[PDB]
This record gives sequence, C-alpha cells and structure tokens, in this order.
Amino acid sequence: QTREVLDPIVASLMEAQQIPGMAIALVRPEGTTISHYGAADRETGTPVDDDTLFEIGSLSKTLTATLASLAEVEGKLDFDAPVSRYLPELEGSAFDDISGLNLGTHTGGGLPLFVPDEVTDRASLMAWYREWQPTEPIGESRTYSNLGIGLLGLETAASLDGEFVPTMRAKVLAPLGMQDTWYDVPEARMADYAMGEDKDGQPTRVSPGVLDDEAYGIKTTAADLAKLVRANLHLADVDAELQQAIDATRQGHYRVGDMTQALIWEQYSLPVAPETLRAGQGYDMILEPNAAEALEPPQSPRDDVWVNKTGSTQGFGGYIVMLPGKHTGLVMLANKNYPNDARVEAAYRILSGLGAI
Ligand SMILES: [Cl-]
Ligand SMILES: [Sr+2]
Ligand SMILES: [Sr+2]
Ligand SMILES: [Sr+2]
Repeated sequence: QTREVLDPIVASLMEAQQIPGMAIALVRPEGTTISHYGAADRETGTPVDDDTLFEIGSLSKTLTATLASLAEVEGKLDFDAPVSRYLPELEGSAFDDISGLNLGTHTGGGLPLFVPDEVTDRASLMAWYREWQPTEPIGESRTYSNLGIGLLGLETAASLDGEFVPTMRAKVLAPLGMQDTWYDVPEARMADYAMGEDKDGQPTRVSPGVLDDEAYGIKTTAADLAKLVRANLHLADVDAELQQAIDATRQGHYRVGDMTQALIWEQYSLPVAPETLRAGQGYDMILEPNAAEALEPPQSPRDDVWVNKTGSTQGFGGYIVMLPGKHTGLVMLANKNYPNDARVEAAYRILSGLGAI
C-alpha cells in the first residue's frame, strides 16, 4: 500500500542516519495512518508506539503562532499594533515599533536567535527587551528568532489575560483533541518519553530555559501533530474561530528569496525543487539575516504550495510538510537530530511516491 511506499524509505533513512526510532503520520482524505519504527530509547530498546513522546523543539513555534492567530480572530490581539500596546512594561523601547506580526514572521528588527545567558527569568528578559537596539530594518529583514516567537507568546498570553501553557491547552490543544501534548511531561508518562540521541550518538534530553514553552518546549506524539495538520488541511471538525485562526497562520506575509514566510509556517509555490527546500533549512536562511519583502498583493492561504516546518532539539529531529491542494500532510518525528537535508529528501521521496507531488 501506502506502507510499501513509506516503509523502505524510512528503513533506508533510519539506517543511513542511524536514527533509533521514528513516528510518522500520513494525513490524507480517507484518513490518517500512523507508523512507528524502532526504539524510543536506544539503551533500553523499548519500542516506539502510540504512546511515545518526542521532543519537537522548534516545531513548537507553530502552536505559538496558532494561539496568537486565535487571539487575533477573537479581536483581543491586533497583529499590526506595537507589541508594547499589550506589554506596557516595554513602552518606550524598540517594541513601540515592532508588531506581533513581525514577531510571528521573524521580521522584528534583527531580534537575535538565542536568549542571552544573562537573561535568567521574566524580569531580566523584559529588561533586556527594553535595552535592545534593532540591527536590521523592521519588516524588511528576516532573522530566525527564539526571542521573537517567545515575545509573541508573552504578547498573546497578556492579550488573552491568561498564562501561556494553560491557555494553549484550553484554547488550541484540547479543542484539537491533542491530549498527548505536553510542555512538562507528567511523572506518569515518563516511561513513554523517548530518549534523544545527538549527532555524536550520545543520550540527550532537552533542558528547561527562558521562553522554553513559547519557542521549543513541546513533547508530543506524531498522532497529535497530525490533528493540527488535519485542521490545517480542512479535514478536521473544528470550531469556526479556531479554524479561522488556523487558516490565518498560512497567510503569506513576506517573500524571502524563494521562500514565503507565513505565520511561522514556511511555504513554496509548486512545483518546488528539493534543492530549494534544502536551502530553506540551511545556514544561509537560518543563521543570517535575509531580505524580506512584505506581500501587498496580499495573499490568502494558498492551495498550490508546499508548506513546511522543521523542528529540532539536540537529540530530536522533526519535520512537517502540508500540501493543501492535495489535502495531504506528513509528520516525521525522530529521536535523533539528523540533518535537515535528509529530512527534506525523505519527505519529498515519500510524498512523490504516494503521488501527491
Ligand atoms: Cl534560546
Ligand atoms: Sr491591520
Ligand atoms: Sr517556562
Ligand atoms: Sr540523496
């Protein structure tokens, strides 16, 4: 079937990259197929199964985006408004000139990638935000930023008068039925938490940190992510405002060379070459400022695109692809941080082999 296309590609991928285990969800009209491969923990050999939790790292940003979008749909958050309107503790800073939308598209004035070590809590974070000077023109340059998506999360929480994680659970996760999705893995599910493996083959598990929940802190299953994918693909039964919020996360906001930056989601018009996709996940895109052009032939969500998002921690490597025009989606989770080049190739081969491209 489907699995005769999928299984040898993942087998070959896990051999070539020495990945201990994977969980894969394929979302199509007709339904969702979940496949589990290998070990959740290389040392114990406990197999990956329907309960195995993977760190999705930077994929967590798509949830942050979604919640921000819902606050927008509810009229509580204005995406074009200065962030300091919702966080008055930043009045008088650069955040008088930077919007939620900038934060959700990484066009916040060159806002850097990492949280600085000197920042150890919310108060030191706010004080750092207050003192920071933009280094790139706002809304005209893209720099991938944990500080930015993190600040969007803090903006959103304030706009909704709630704490980030419980608000995310109540407003996005529970309504999508994502009941295996955690910011903090419960004691009772620790036996289900996969062990990561780093590029050197060493066991590793994500550490907590400032803005962890907002930027990289989700542990979840491939099935749960498939529900977010299903809703993005209009294959779920969802509340109308939540559907709207989800759809709005795929609105194209900036052209960035060959890539279109939507709300955290990144996309390309079809047909797209794999080398273009690989470039999207490379050093030149991820670790350098890229010219970004606001789209004012303003784009509604498109039905002729490859939509993607990578997610990593030190021990884990995830990837989501969505093809709205084919109503098809792919979630690949691994407990090894393996190269993005291989993530793209494997996803392209799977989707092509299934006839979706
Ligand atoms: Cl960070
Ligand atoms: Sr506006
Ligand atoms: Sr936290
Ligand atoms: Sr190859």
